[PDB]
Amino acid sequence: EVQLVESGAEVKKPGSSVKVSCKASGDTFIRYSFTWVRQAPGQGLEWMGRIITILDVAHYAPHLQGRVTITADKSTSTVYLELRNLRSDDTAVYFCAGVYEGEADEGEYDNNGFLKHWGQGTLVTV
Amino acid sequence: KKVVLGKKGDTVELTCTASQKKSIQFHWKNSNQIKILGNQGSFLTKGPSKLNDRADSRRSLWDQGNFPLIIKNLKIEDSDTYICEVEDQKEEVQLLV
Amino acid sequence: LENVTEEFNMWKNNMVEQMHTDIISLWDQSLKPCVKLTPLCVTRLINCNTSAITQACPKVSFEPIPIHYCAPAGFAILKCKDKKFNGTGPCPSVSTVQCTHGIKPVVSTQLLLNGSLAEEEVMIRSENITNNAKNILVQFNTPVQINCTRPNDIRQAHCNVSKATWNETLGKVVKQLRKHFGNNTIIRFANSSGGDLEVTTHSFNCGGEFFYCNTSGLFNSTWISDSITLPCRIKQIINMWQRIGQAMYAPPIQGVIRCVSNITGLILTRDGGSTTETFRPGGGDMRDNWRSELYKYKVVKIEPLGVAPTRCKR
Amino acid sequence: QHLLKLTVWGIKQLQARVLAVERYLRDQQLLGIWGCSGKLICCTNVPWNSSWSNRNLSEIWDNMTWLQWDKEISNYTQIIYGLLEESQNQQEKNEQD
Amino acid sequence: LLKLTVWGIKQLQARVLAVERYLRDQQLLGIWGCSGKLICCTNVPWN
Amino acid sequence: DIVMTQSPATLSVSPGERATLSCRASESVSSDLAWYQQKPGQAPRLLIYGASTRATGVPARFSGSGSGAEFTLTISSLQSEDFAVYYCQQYNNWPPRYTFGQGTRL
Ligand SMILES: *[C@@H]1O[C@H](CO)[C@@H](O)[C@H](O)[C@H]1NC(C)=O
Repeated sequence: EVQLVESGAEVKKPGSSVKVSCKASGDTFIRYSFTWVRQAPGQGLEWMGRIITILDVAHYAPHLQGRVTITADKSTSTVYLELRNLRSDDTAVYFCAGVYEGEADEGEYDNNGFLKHWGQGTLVTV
Repeated sequence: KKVVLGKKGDTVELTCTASQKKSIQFHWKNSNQIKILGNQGSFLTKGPSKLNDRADSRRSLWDQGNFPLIIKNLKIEDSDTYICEVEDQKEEVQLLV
Repeated sequence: LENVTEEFNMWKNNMVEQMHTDIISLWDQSLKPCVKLTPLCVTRLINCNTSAITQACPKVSFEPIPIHYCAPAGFAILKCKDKKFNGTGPCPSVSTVQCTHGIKPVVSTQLLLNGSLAEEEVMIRSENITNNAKNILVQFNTPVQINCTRPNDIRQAHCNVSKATWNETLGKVVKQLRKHFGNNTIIRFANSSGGDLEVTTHSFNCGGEFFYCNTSGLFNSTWISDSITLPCRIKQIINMWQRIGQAMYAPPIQGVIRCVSNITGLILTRDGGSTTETFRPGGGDMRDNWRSELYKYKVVKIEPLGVAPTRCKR
Repeated sequence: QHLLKLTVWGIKQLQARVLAVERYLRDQQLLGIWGCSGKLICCTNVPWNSSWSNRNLSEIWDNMTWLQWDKEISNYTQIIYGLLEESQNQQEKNEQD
Repeated sequence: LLKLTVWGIKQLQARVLAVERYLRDQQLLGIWGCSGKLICCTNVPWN
Repeated sequence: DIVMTQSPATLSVSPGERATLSCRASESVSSDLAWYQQKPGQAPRLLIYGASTRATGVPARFSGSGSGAEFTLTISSLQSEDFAVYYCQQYNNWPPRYTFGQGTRL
């Protein structure tokens, strides 16, 4: 088991670039696959992106394709989101989350799509 | 022969060049002719020498003809002459530390 | 044919490349991996960038079938018939064949599964003995039946091989290596030495599922003058043998996966320094997995037009 | 799947048949330029050189195979072909006019 | 198209078969020293 | 291209009553479904992964079942701390186009 710590709340003008950091601690970092998910205030959950760490490969939703980059740092064991060209829909709370898949060092992998471990949430206003 | 210097506790990249721009069979040997690291097509393999846990090569440069040898945690016992055998050519590189 | 000798060579063969290209086409058209990482790296001015080609990866059945190569019109393939064949040099009894014998294009490191056998005795072939860098190919005369399966942790598979037959086969192998090495030297067998996971272990494919079986329990004897079980582990991160690059596959099929096979060959590598000699298993280059069965075939072109001097007329 | 039996299995055999027929016709045309038309054992009017590894006819016709005889004149075949095709048949059919 | 697969390949096979039969028969005439000519003479006697 | 709507949008039952929350798809998503609950002002917590397997540290009264485009999560004894918003997420497709349910209130 691990614990996830997000960055503080940020207020951004439209047309800027917002950078969100999520640090995980408690186990080896590359044995997880991560996912950034959005929750508007009063609305439901919206999937945005999924990153696989040992390949450093990120897949995204076609709702906002071409607007975010999700990177990973195995040295600092942190997952990073970058949103450029943000508009007023994304006044919301972002969650970083991760899921275990087994021994990713030797070659075991599971394609787990469920989201077990969660952060605390970063509030953002556009 | 080619000479290269190094420092203790450092990483040194030795360069071996081939005349063809294609991944071909190569091997690295010491002065006693014991394998260090080689290729078996797309897979890297390592020798039975004392450098088994400190030898690595760049896998992305094998298409470009360069087959380097990377030494991490270099000690005084590693200062020998390495022979790169590729395409019936035997290049010699002398390491000093 | 008649009283004719021909200079056969297998280490500079051309049919091996045709095999290799056809089988890379087969694996690139049949197995669709999920995520591929191929280092492109197109320009001391170099820059390396990696592609991220993603495709849908369903599950498909996979078992090899025999393949016969045949020569077109105007060409013929010659087949050698000497039982104790060195691999190169002169074959003194050659025949003309229309299509070569049955080959199963199997992927196999550390071993030669489902291959073709020898005639009289276990044979040893190499590019150069006392070179310390060429793979030694060993062909058996009797097949070692190996059962190797996943029982109903989904990634756990046992792999039984008979003990007395393997001991007799290794005795035949060490008796045949004693011809080249002075008939009095101690022969040792180690497990592996480093490398990537598909070379240090017996890596193959069974039922569409990848198998990475340890071989530390098979090469452990030292020779002087009831059933082994192997811990196979199914992996998903693999390195492709087509080119350089990593591959992602699917989780394995829920159920039971069974395949028996006949061990017919071996790939060994000498560890010669500065006395006893240590042979450790190797492999990884699949041209060595097809030079051990296309070792007795040579394509040739007929030229039916000659000139000769006589005492003829106008 | 009757359409699959006449698109991959029915065209490659036809291509092989057409290739064999066309190869035989072009090689028989190369025979026909030399003045032999359609004979198997043909005869022509070109003096055999004292070079081109000349021996007595008994050792040529009673001791050596055709493979060794083709390997012996592997270097000198094009000169013989140029002597047959050019400056003999054109010369003979010039003399006929 | 269906017709380019079915109807054309039979005509092509028929033309190839006719050409090859003529070539085999002309080669059999050319074996006896009678290549090309419709009428020619040989050396065996009429028993 | 996946669309995701579930028909029991709003539900209100008495405590101590077994309740059923349904999950509807436009096609068969096999058995790759996850059932989540979220208290307001807090991060979501996983309850069911794989649509028929229980998680670690979850009550035994939660039971998920179904197949294709037909899924039901049933709860036996309603407690006071279960007043939350529930979501079902499918992860059947590769390459991943994932989406959540719209979120039903207990
Ligand atoms: C024979 O060959 C030699 C060298 O190829 C040449 O010099 C000579 O003129 C030739 N003689 C005849 C009669 O062809």
